[PDB]
Amino acid sequence: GLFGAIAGFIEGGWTGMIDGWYGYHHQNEQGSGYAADQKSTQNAIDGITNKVNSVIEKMNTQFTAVGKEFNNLERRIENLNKKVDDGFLDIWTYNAELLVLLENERTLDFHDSNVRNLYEKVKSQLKNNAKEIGNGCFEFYHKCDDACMESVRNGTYDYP
Amino acid sequence: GLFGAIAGFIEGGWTGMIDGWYGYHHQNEQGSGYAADQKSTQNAIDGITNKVNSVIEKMNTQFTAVGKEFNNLERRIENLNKKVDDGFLDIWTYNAELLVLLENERTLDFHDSNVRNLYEKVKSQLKNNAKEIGNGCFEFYHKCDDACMESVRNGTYDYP
Amino acid sequence: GLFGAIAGFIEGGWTGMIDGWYGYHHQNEQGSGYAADQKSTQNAIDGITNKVNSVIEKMNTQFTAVGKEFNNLERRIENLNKKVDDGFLDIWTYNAELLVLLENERTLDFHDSNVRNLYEKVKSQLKNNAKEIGNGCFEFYHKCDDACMESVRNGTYDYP
Amino acid sequence: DTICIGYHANNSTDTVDTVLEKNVTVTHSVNLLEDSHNGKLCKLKGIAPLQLGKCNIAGWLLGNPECDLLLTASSWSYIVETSNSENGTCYPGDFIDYEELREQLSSVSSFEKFEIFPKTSSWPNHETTKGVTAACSYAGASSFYRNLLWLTKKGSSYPKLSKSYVNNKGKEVLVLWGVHHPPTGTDQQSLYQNADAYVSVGSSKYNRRFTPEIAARPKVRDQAGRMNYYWTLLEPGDTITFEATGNLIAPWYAFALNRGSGSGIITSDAPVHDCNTKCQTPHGAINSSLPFQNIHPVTIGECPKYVRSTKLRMATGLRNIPSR
Amino acid sequence: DTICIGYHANNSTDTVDTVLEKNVTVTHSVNLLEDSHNGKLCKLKGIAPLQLGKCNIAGWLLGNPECDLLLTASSWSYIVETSNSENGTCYPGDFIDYEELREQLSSVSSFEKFEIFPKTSSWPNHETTKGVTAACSYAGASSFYRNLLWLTKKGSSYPKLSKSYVNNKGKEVLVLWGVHHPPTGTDQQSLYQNADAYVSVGSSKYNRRFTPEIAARPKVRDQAGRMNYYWTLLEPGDTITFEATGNLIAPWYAFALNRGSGSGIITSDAPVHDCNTKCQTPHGAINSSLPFQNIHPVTIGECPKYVRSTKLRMATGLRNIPSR
Amino acid sequence: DTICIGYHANNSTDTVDTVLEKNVTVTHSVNLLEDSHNGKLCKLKGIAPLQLGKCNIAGWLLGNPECDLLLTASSWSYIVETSNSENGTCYPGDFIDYEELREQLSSVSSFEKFEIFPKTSSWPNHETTKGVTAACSYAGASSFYRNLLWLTKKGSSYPKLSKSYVNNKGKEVLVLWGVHHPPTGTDQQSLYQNADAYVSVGSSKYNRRFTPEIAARPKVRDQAGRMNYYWTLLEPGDTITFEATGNLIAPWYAFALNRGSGSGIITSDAPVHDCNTKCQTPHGAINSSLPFQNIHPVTIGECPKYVRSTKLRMATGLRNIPSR
Ligand SMILES: CC(=O)N[C@H]1[C@H](O[C@@H]2[C@@H](O)[C@H](O)O[C@H](CO)[C@@H]2O)O[C@H](CO)[C@@H](OC2O[C@H](CO[C@]3(C(=O)O)C[C@H](O)[C@@H](NC(C)=O)[C@H]([C@H](O)[C@H](O)CO)O3)[C@H](O)[C@H](O)[C@H]2O)[C@@H]1O
Ligand SMILES: CC(=O)N[C@@H]1[C@@H](O)[C@H](O)[C@@H](CO)O[C@H]1O
Ligand SMILES: CC(=O)N[C@@H]1[C@@H](O)[C@H](O)[C@@H](CO)O[C@H]1O
Ligand SMILES: CC(=O)N[C@@H]1[C@@H](O)[C@H](O)[C@@H](CO)O[C@H]1O
Ligand SMILES: CC(=O)N[C@@H]1[C@@H](O)[C@H](O)[C@@H](CO)O[C@H]1O
Ligand SMILES: CC(=O)N[C@@H]1[C@@H](O)[C@H](O)[C@@H](CO)O[C@H]1O
Ligand SMILES: CC(=O)N[C@@H]1[C@@H](O)[C@H](O)[C@@H](CO)O[C@H]1O
Ligand SMILES: CC(=O)N[C@@H]1[C@@H](O)[C@H](O)[C@@H](CO)O[C@H]1O
Ligand SMILES: CC(=O)N[C@@H]1[C@@H](O)[C@H](O)[C@@H](CO)O[C@H]1O
Ligand SMILES: CC(=O)N[C@@H]1[C@@H](O)[C@H](O)[C@@H](CO)O[C@H]1O
Ligand SMILES: CC(=O)N[C@@H]1[C@@H](O)[C@H](O)[C@@H](CO)O[C@H]1O
Ligand SMILES: CC(=O)N[C@@H]1[C@@H](O)[C@H](O)[C@@H](CO)O[C@H]1O
Repeated sequence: GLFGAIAGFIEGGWTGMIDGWYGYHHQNEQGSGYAADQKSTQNAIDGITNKVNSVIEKMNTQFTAVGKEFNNLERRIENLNKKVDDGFLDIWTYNAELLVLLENERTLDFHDSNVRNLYEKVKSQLKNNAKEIGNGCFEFYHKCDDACMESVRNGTYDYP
Repeated sequence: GLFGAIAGFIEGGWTGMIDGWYGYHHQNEQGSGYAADQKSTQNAIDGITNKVNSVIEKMNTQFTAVGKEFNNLERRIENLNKKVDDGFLDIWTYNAELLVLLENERTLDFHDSNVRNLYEKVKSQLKNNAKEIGNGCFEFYHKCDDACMESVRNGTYDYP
Repeated sequence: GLFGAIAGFIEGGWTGMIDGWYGYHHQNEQGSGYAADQKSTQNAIDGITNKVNSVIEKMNTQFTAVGKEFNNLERRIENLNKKVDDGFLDIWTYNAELLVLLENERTLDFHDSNVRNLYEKVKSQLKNNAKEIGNGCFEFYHKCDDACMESVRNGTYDYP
Repeated sequence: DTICIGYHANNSTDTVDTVLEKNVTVTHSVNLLEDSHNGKLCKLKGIAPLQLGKCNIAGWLLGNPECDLLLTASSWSYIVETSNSENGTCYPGDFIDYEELREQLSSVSSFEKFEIFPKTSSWPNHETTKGVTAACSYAGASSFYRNLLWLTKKGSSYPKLSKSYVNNKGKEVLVLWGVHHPPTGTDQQSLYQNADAYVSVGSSKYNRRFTPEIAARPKVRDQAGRMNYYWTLLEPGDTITFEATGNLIAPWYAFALNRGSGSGIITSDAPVHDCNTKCQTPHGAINSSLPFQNIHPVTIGECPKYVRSTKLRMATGLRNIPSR
Repeated sequence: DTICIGYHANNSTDTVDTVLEKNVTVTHSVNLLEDSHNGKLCKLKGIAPLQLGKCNIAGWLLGNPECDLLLTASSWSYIVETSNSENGTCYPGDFIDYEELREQLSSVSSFEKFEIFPKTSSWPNHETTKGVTAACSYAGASSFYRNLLWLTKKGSSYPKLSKSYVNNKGKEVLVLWGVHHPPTGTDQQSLYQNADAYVSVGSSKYNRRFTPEIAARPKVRDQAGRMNYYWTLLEPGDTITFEATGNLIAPWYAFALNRGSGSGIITSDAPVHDCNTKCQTPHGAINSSLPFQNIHPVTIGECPKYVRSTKLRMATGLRNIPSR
Repeated sequence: DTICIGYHANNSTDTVDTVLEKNVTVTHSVNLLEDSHNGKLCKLKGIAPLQLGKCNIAGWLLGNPECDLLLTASSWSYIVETSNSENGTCYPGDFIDYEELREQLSSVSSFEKFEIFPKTSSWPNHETTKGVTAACSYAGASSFYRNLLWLTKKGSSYPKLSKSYVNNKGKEVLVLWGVHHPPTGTDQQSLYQNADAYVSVGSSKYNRRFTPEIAARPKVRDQAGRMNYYWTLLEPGDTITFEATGNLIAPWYAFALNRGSGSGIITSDAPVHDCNTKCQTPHGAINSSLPFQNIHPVTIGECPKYVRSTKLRMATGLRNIPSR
């Protein structure tokens, strides 16, 4: 995507990871495993939730009202009414259709950004203690256990 | 731009490269040359095309209809009609004008993104076999021929 | 944000720096100090200014006009009028509300982008003469004076 | 050992359209478009619609002899008419400002039908029976409207009538009446005697006079005469005064009213139910909180914006790439 | 040995406006705004517009003596009037519900002018000649409307007339007629004898009566009298019945109709051509598939949204930096 | 030795809403929503509103005896009415096409009140005094409208009157008059003698006839009679001709006009001032150049789009994280 992470340098997703949207794999001497990054996943959810509520909540709900009834000598007003109704129809359709399209592009790019920022937040934490392989993987030089793994995904790690 | 690549760290464009939007130069012992990156250029074109079709196709084409005719004792309805027409006018102008502006900003940023992602896709392929000079150039440590050049722009290269 | 710089790897802002939006600290043997990056700060202001003028200037200002007056046997037209006015109201509210929201997200991301691009512009200038610490700080290996500092924030530096 | 950064994927097959790409599978999404209806005509704002069965607003107001069952109402949020709603103006003629009245009555609170000018009582000196017609026929026999009285002459003598009503209801009173225009001057006499008659209705805000438009016309429902119906809303405290020398289809029943804010009529064959809804369409109620619906442009209530879209699915999750 | 990443540039000078920056040169772009018209009044939906020349809808319908050429139509998609279209109601008076008629006739399918009440035949007992006037003058001489007949008295005697027509056309029949209101009671006699006349028109859904409004008024086209024109649409199978004792400007010609869905009238001096178009403006046709046009708010057809912009150019390529 | 990259922060507490996050503090912002009004009814386009005080458009036009002060106007951009503006049609009756007239007069350039048919002069052969009533009472005494003359019979004799006026003003002339409908045939005689009267008004584009609608009705302002008022716009060069045999409430004063483009009426109690504005609302003027306002939907002038928002604050600076 716009940030080239999702379907990018990290080619695929994990059906394995199910506690959140972004997270870490990790393969230790005491086993492999998936863990979601709770911080970013929540931030994302709060954002997407807010995004949806804006699009839904901001609509000034109509307040009763139909269309009208005209006799055979009221064709001109009848058609004015129709022009009004069709007018609103064309505007709402176009704006609805385009809004969703933009919002969507933005949303997917949002997620792409969150993945990339997570990758770079790990990269700049490990520095020269890990090797950048690819597909979002760091291989450690110092062989680190489940306690250290949790420091990394927890943001504490430490050892430039 | 937003990704700082076009008119950024890659200062200018190539009138030389004419098979696509993004691509590689390359200077070998067997000659200089331009080549477009087919993969990304197509991806981009399919995107921009879809973008343009959304903006044009989604418009719910009116379906016949004029303005109306009123006599000298129908000034109030005449003006209501005018209010309707002028109303639609202000809305369509404003939305048209701003839509194009946003779409345009997005589009140029899209291309900026695609250039950057191409640069970083090459960078993370060559690793310590090339030197990052600037203006989007890598200088090889291992002096590589037209066969290797094609592996790089082809995504195969290989030799961390 | 989308570029993970502001409130990101650069955790906070500087009340100290007051000549612009983005800029450099710097701690030399001849004193600490803040300096704004004039080039980018201006570019940004021209942009944000243009952004605001678009949103304000593009509005096709109404051109006189009220609502109308109907008697007790003109309820249907009265309500048509109301449907028109309420119709424009719902459209304008929704589009106003969402426009500002989008524009704002975009604007903050714009600033986030400008900060990141500035950081990376410095990073790829210092190369292996400085150490990437974090919080947007480079620590020099060659201990450089107020003359060199100005070459860096001026874009000249030089010494891969 | 080794740590990797990565993103969620799953068995989802939801697809959303983006501006650069159509049909993208995403891990999660929400729908913004309401495209399902209820199948039923529901209550609007706690209250139920008025149903008229085989009658339309005119027949029900005038008391067409076929609307003897729906003499049942008390307060409604909107009116429903059906495909099988043709019993209305049975004696051919024009109902004046009919669409307006239909508009006004579309919602109502306290609604009483009452006997304004009692039949056997109000009209001495005139012939209250024999005011019937094959056009408005009941159970085969000739009859008339239940709410209107066809006053004819009494032994070759139609004395100028002056009946008046005062509105002590503390609400509006809807009063209807008609004027009969015979086909030829010959019937004008056998019916109302006075060759040159007039009907005059007067209140505070209502002063119109009507006059017999005698002429030759095609027979509608085997009738060459015509009957124009007129209504008016009498304000609390006001007086309406009928003064006529013939051609008067006088009020017999009137209505008491508290008009509603502003509803409308919906024409549908869908069944009314005891259910509730904030948005009502002709095909059914729309349980709606989403911003857009593509079910019907005509509507009553707090309704999503009608749209011509098929799909307005908004991505919440990320691009779903299970690469299984 | 080296390799560089980079982007396309070219000789393009297209400029687009972005939100942060005005006037940016880009390598490629498309236009979203239609700002060019055709110059010609074109066919709408395969069919051509009705042209009326120097006559307006009224004159052409009534048969003003100047509209003897455009007695040529068969089906039209919309009507065109020009700056030089003033021949209409030549005898001064009001055309009732004129804008409405103009609206209804704006598109039509099968359109026949026919002779409803033949001149030398239908009106015995009355004077069919001498029903002419200098106001409606032809080739210098006094004449009248070609579609209407000015029935006057016959040897001081105007016997109540009762002429009726049945619609066996299987389509609507547009019937026009007029009622003459003389300037003074003196002319009312030399013209229609019966001092107290009336004209009455009746069908299934039409019952109006008209009465001579004798009064003193300024002379319009040197005429102190006035003539009100009336129309009506007779439904297939129906009967219309004219009954009058004077003042009747009877039908002579009527029209058969299939009314169109819903078009309009456009007033322009542009030349009609044999070309086709989905969007028609007053200045010319708009070959349009783009979402917006800035040529004219009033329009007929499937037309781009009218907009006040000058430029709606949308970038498709990238920032063009040829660096010369 | 170190150099650092970073961003501005400050003491700002401005907050804007973004799509992913509500209530974000930013260093700088602009407001896009006008939510403040002026408190005063201002000048629109250089010109001031017409004020009517305790009279409404009808009373001021007809010359209700209470509107003797506001006989002061010359040109106005729009009209203002207040809560205390009930002096209008004092003799009960209907003002024809009233809302339309109000609409037409909403803005005017050159406006002269003049004496069209002088009272002591134009009406010989008729009784010009005694045309007063307790309904339109002045200083306790019975009086009448200042611009209309109640012509009554002169010694049991009302000779057909034929007064005409030619428009040499080189602008439109608004002419009003009324027709009196007595309560009973008894008053029709003591007032206008001729039992069967008529009033007739005729110009180039205006020919209507009126006739006494005698009937029994409730008393409004202690009056059983009614008086319908009629107006018309006479074009420069035209002639209007009043011909009546009773029931005529003749013109005495008329108006000369250049009608305005298209304004409206605003009903407010706010004080008029000498200030200027491009956008006027009922509560006060709106100094407005911003695209949106949330002050009032009804408006007159070049006005921001009315909106139901509370806050439309647009971020210009960056996220303000002072890290103090
Ligand atoms: C007033 C009347 O009853 N007219 C009918 C007429 O009757 C005549 C008498 O008027 C006359 O002097 O003497 C002869 C006998 O020598 C008759 O009694 O007769 C004609 C011809 O048959 C009739 O015409 C037609 O009647 C149909 C309608 O008849 C009714 C109805 O069913 O609606 C009868 C009903 O009784 C009557 N209503 C009242 C209240 O007296 C109405 C009413 O007359 C009309 O509604 C008025 O417009 O008529 C129908 O019109 C049919 O097509 C036609 O042949 C006269 O109606
Ligand atoms: C969430 C939390 O409390 N963080 C701690 C972290 O500080 C610590 O480094 C690690 C043990 O290695 O365990 C984590 O759970
Ligand atoms: C698409 C294409 O050009 N195919 C080439 C292939 O023939 C070659 O073996 C390899 C590098 O040697 O790069 C591949 O992509
Ligand atoms: C009193 C009355 O009008 N009866 C008619 C009946 O004759 C008609 O054929 C039927 C068609 O539905 O509807 C009724 O209204
Ligand atoms: C009682 C009655 O009038 N029956 C009518 C019948 O004459 C007609 O065939 C049909 C046309 O609408 O409607 C029926 O109900
Ligand atoms: C009219 C105006 O504002 N000036 C524009 C300028 O913005 C633009 O850059 C240039 C094209 O290079 O064309 C000028 O006309
Ligand atoms: C008959 C008709 O309606 N045509 C009129 C003509 O009579 C008149 O003399 C002329 C003005 O000079 O304008 C024409 O259009
Ligand atoms: C709380 C705070 O620091 N605000 C001050 C403000 O009061 C003062 O007006 C200005 C000096 O001109 O500087 C601001 O930073
Ligand atoms: C400065 C200001 O507008 N106050 C806001 C308040 O309205 C809001 O509820 C809250 C959101 O967390 O943040 C405060 O700073
Ligand atoms: C003479 C006139 O029409 N003016 C009315 C007056 O009759 C009425 O008593 C009062 C209260 O409604 O308002 C006055 O201004
Ligand atoms: C006695 C009379 O004239 N009736 C009303 C009176 O109830 C009201 O208080 C007054 C206010 O000015 O206006 C009068 O028209
Ligand atoms: C809308 C607002 O409050 N802005 C004020 C306006 O009220 C005032 O009339 C004007 C001075 O003439 O200055 C503006 O800035």
